Amino acid sequence: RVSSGRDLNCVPEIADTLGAVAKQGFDFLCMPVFHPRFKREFIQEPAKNRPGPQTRSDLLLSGRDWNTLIVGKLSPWIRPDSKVEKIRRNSEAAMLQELNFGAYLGLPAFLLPLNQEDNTNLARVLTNHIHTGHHSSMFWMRVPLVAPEDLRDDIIENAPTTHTEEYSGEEKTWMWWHNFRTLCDYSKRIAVALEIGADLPSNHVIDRWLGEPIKAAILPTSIFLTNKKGFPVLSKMHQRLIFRLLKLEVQFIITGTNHHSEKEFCSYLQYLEYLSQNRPPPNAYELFAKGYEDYLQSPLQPLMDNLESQTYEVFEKDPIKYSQYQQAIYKCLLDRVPEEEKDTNVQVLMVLGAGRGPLVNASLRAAKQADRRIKLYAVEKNPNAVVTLENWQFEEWGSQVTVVSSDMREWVAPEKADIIVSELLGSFADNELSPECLDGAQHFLKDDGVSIPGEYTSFLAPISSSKLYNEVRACREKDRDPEAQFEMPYVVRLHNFHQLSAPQPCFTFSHPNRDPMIDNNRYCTLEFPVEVNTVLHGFAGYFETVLYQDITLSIRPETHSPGMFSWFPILFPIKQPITVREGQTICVRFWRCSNSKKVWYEWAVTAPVCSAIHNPTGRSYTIGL
Amino acid sequence: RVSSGRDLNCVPEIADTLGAVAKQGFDFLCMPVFHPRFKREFIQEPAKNRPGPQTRSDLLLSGRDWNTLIVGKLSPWIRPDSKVEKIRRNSEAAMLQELNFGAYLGLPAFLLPLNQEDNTNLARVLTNHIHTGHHSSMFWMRVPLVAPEDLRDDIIENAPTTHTEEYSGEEKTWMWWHNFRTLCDYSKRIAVALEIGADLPSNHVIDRWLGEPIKAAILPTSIFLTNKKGFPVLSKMHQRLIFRLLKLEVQFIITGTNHHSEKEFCSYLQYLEYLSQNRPPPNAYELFAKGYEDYLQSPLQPLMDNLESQTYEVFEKDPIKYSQYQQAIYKCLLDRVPEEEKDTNVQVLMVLGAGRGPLVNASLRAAKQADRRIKLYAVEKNPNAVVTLENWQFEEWGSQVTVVSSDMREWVAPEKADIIVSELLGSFADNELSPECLDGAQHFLKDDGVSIPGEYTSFLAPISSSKLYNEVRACREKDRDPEAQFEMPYVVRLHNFHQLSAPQPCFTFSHPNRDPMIDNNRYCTLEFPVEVNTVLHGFAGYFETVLYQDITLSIRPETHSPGMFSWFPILFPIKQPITVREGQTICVRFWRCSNSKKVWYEWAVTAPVCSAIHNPTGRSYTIGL
Ligand SMILES: O=C(NCc1ccc(F)cc1)[C@@H]1c2ccccc2C(=O)N1Cc1cc2ncccc2[nH]1
Ligand SMILES: O=C(NCc1ccc(F)cc1)[C@@H]1c2ccccc2C(=O)N1Cc1cc2ncccc2[nH]1
Ligand SMILES: CSC[C@H]1O[C@@H](n2cnc3c(N)ncnc32)[C@H](O)[C@@H]1O
Ligand SMILES: CSC[C@H]1O[C@@H](n2cnc3c(N)ncnc32)[C@H](O)[C@@H]1O
Repeated sequence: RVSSGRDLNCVPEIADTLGAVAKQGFDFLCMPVFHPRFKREFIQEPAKNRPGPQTRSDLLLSGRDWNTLIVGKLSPWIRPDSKVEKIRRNSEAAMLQELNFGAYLGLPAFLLPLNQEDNTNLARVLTNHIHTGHHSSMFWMRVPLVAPEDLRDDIIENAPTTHTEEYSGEEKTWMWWHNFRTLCDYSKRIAVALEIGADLPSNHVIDRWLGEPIKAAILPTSIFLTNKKGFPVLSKMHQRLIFRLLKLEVQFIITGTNHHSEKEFCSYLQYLEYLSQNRPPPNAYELFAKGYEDYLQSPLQPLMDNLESQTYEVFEKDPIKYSQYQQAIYKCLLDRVPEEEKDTNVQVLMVLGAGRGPLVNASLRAAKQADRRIKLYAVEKNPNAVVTLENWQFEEWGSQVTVVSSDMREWVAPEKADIIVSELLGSFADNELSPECLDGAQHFLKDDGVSIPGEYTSFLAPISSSKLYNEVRACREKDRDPEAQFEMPYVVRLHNFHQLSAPQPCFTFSHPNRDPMIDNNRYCTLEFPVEVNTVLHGFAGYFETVLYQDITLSIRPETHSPGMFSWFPILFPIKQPITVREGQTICVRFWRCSNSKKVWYEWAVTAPVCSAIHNPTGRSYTIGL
Repeated sequence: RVSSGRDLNCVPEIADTLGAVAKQGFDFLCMPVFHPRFKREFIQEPAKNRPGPQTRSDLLLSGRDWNTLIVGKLSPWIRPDSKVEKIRRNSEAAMLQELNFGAYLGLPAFLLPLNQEDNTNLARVLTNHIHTGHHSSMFWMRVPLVAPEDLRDDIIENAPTTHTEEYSGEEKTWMWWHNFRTLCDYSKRIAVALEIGADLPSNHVIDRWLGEPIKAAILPTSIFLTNKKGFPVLSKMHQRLIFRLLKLEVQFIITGTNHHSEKEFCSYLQYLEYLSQNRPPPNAYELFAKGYEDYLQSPLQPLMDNLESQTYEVFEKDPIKYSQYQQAIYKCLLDRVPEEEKDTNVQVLMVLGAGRGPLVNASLRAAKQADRRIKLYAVEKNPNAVVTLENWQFEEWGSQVTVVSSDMREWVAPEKADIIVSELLGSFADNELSPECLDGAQHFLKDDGVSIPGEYTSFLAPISSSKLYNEVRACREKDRDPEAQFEMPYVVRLHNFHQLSAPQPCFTFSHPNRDPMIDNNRYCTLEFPVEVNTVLHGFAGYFETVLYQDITLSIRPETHSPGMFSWFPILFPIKQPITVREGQTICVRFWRCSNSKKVWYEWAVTAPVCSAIHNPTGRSYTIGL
């Protein structure tokens, strides 16, 4: 169930070593390419002219074995950031040699340590290697939760351990990582191998690593406790961490000797498997969403575009949503028609944007459970969907449903409606121009008429995700602005990220709109209190909607409708990441803009530092009217 | 074994129709989306306001069934290129409607006819649809081998059939296709469904379709003969055509009613299967190459780049090549050392570019079968490969082989060689700078010394491939010249192409070179007699090499070494396709250019029309010294 590897720094026979590792259930082996102690000279004679082979032969394994089962390791003597110029130059040449041999073998990954603050020259050499030749090999930066200096024993008489709470100082290993990857310009080839220590740090120090590209989690054998049976186990503190890591789907590496000598080495792995099986199983959301983690998708535009059959199909596959619509209409019918007027009053319902007719069906179910009379119109502009409606209407519905093939903003209604029902909401509520459409359909609502939904609100929350930032970056395309990808929202199941502050309401719309000169343009300033250090990369967007009274739908995490999986979150990126210190406020500004042809969003960060205004005049992103 | 479909123009029940088609062994079904006779008005009242559903519901099949099993068809009444303005405008609206419904359903393909010369407005509407929304749906242009007017029966009294040999006129259906796809600007979404007739045309008319994107081959039931048993079969003429088509891996569509009424409809398909099984099986080349058909790859540069382990691995997997090297060295040893000097004379061999040591081994085998003494040097610049050599040398070879880790152009030899052996040849012979390397290694050859290979020649041949042209086109990348992809060669297993003329020698090199001021720059003019009409898209490159005397290696099709699969052909594209009439000569000019840092090729067509000079100053492509 869980993908696991073995870290060794001693391999006397490469073929024999693998066999043992494989027999114990491990999937891969982290090991050296050159002997860790085999220090090499490249400048000074005579040692530079050392004869013989420099390492093992590539022939000792199959190409496939190298490609899938071996993870390389930089030699421990290689120190590119040494103060001694000789050691620097030698380590440079050695690092390139080892990396080049890694590429030669076609290794899937290669481990490099981050065990100090200054890794500038290390970064400079790695970046040079990445921009030389072609390879898909990953680089896993071995970085500890807690620096070695900060988890040493307090056994030096004239050098006591820091017994002071240093909030920023305890987060120092993240800053080592942050600086390294910034120097390397967020290479997608560079990821984290997070080394877990005996004493876990404070919670903030761990939360630091949320939204970071963690590919591996190194577990020393030393951190394992022993149970009554006499086999390796972990603390409740470490258990919760592994449970969190299992959600990120990282690969667990075991390092160090067998301290549980009486038992096998598989026992360590068996415990991780034990934890893997013993977790809360995926709900309807997590089961279905499984696969779309941090996958960027363009926001749907049902007005501008005609949605395909299989786009409507997946919408209809959300029974929670339509049961809510059914219940909303059911309640509205009872409120509008009393018991004494049950069979005198026929309510005129109008589904505005009927699609393949999930609402029409719900409107029929609602009227039947309420026991009230209704007259349905099914307005739909998409002519491909109208084919479905009319086939259904002829076969099933009948003359009670009048299928209209038109734009709701154009349609000349032969009758005014008591209720209008619509499903024109996206991930950011008004991102499908629901305001504009329902404003133009407002005229054929009765003066006392109802709209379902009656209200909707969009929410924003600042996020830190070096993964998602790096994902957006990669959406650069030919023949357009080099930074257009940062000035447009994305529908994405947010997974590897950190929500820096609680969501706050951005834009609200009420239907029917009774404010003279109905203006759908908006400008909203939000101040987000941040209680951690972090790197803002964008803003997660959510929404809530009031269908009728107490019947609502929501994708806001704290009020999320349970089971519903129709709407994924939206993401508004920023061009450049922004540093945020603990105590500082992130201040974002959001505009909703429009002309006669388009609607779009602009946005800007104003605190703690200013960003550029994103998407001015909808240059990078517009929503078609 | 063979992928087959069924063409119907009558589907009374879509669910029932599929079942029957599936039961007969067909993989998919070509069928209408709207009723073929259901003509629709879009302008004039009252018929434009026709009520009811316009076609069947998308719900009648599953999303997956639409996506994999159904191929759409344009309605027969739709004529976008009609002379009547009303019919034009109506057919425009109808064509878009049908295409849009195709996309809605998510059909993998959609058939449109090319049954006349002028399909300009048809092309204009299709191109508009392709550049609207997003879809991966293919468009199969139904185009006959022989136009309907040219295979009609000679039964009109006052209108006799053309009994004149019209070379250009018999190729008219290709010109219909050519014009259509040119208007549509070689869209990768547009392909050919080639309709086979009762009477096949002349051979030239068929050869016309070589190098065209044929995705389907439509076979009417009418073209099938009947055997003694009373079951459908084809002529020997059609058999050879199907055998040719099976190499292209097209999908065979059966159209028309069952003329073999007494038998099942599966019999037609069973015959295609019968042919599929009864073909010449793939040789060592075609077996291994299977997968790389028309796949563009960058030419390897072993000098500039250090080749990976698995790149050397695949080279070593060609036993025919090294057996030839073994035999070449074997012969040279016998010529250089007489029988009386068997154990007095030790020949100094030097493998220049030893890799992981396939030649060294061959040199050992050669000396053993010859029974002569040798002293080996193994010069190799790639330090990753030198690791393999030294491990081998310590374990197996010993002190007889002296592994040198150096550039051959730099290495100061402690002894002059009797033989130098090299493997520095690419697909175009000198494309790996074998001349430059062996020139710089020439000094440590004895005055009477031998080089293996002693000579090599490159060959060129003009080709027509709308597939390969369209493939190169797609290699456009960000942040470089928009047409850089056309000014660089590609290693490609040429499959869907047409060789327009016989290969001719381009560049030749001899080693050792004894011409004063050894200049490796070249300029070659080639005139290729073309005996067909066609569209030149580039130049296939091959090579031959003389290892010693009569021992050779070759990838030139007519003298190809049997079994050898180390070198694929090279392709030099041109920016713009060039029309060539039958009888005209294609005149190409090739330069080999260099400075102190780089070597590159430039090329230009001068007849029948001029092209631009490709790759001036190696702007788009250089080979690193
Ligand atoms: O967020 C989304 N769905 C989440 C999802 C869940 C499971 C799965 F397998 C794939 C995707 C869709 C969507 C999908 C793909 C690409 C874009 C989008 C998008 O803007 N959505 C929001 C959305 C749903 C919807 N329903 C009706 C009317 C308007 C609507 N607007
Ligand atoms: O043409 C080529 N090989 C054909 C091939 C066959 C089977 C297969 F599965 C994949 C590829 C290689 C090649 C492969 C890939 C990408 C580029 C090339 C290329 O320039 N080649 C020519 C070549 C072979 C070679 N051997 C030794 C010294 C110099 C050499 N130069
Ligand atoms: C169920 S997703 C929203 C649906 O409403 C439809 N729709 C959106 N805008 C309009 C409009 N202005 N008039 C009619 N239908 C619309 C879309 O085509 C889609 O079927
Ligand atoms: C077998 S592919 C050609 C081999 O020759 C090697 N080679 C190419 N040019 C030189 C050179 N100038 N000196 C030494 N080896 C070379 C390459 O590194 C490769 O291993």
